[PDB]
Amino acid sequence: KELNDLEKKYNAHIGVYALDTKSGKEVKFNSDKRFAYASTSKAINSAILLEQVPYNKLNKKVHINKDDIVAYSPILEKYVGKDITLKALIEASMTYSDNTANNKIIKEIGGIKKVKQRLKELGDKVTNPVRYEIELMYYSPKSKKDTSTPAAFGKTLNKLIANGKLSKENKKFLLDLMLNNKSGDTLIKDGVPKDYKVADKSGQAITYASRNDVAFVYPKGQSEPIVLVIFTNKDNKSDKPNDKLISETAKSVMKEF
Repeated sequence: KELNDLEKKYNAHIGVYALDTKSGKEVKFNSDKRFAYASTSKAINSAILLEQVPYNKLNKKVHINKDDIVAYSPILEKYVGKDITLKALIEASMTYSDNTANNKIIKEIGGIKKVKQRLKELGDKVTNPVRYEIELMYYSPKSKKDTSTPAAFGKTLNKLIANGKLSKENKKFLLDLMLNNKSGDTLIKDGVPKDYKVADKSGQAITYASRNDVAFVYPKGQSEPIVLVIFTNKDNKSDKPNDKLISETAKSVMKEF
């Protein structure tokens, strides 16, 4: 299609950044406008932890207590007073979008301060992590808190995971979680050809129909992925998103490759 046309059809704003890591070809559409990234950052936090903990050491346990629990933690809520491995923390965060798992992961890394320091090292001066879950979901068009642009997020995802310092084991581990989560089926996965493998992490903020999906797409025949970042939102605080918007956006963008 045409992205301008899909904005018109859905009455929404679209931010797209796609990079074929094989050729270096990019497709950009509103690639420098800020959007709340929400749960798509669970992918970033998980990758950052994996850079500092070898696969064989993922059995390390951390203690979970009452004070760690935040809203929507379908897995972690059963671990109050118990210990959980770092491996299961990552699985909870990526597969179930568990919010306590994500906050614990951020703490393991050293806090928001440390995540922000790592992004600067990667050269990402845009992604602005400020709050923990679930507060980071309170998006305001007038605040830069917990936002990034499709270009900056996409480049950070590429340098961290696609072309980064993760071991094979860890990289396969994270990518498997993304290939197998059912939460992204109505998104990028719904719009690309069946030929393609989509490893994604979706997100949704509480305000302005902020609905996102980021993924590593594997065309049939290519071993290097196409990093695809789709961020969308609407004009009213209480608007609900239509997942079809991202499905259609993904189909359209995939035509460029």
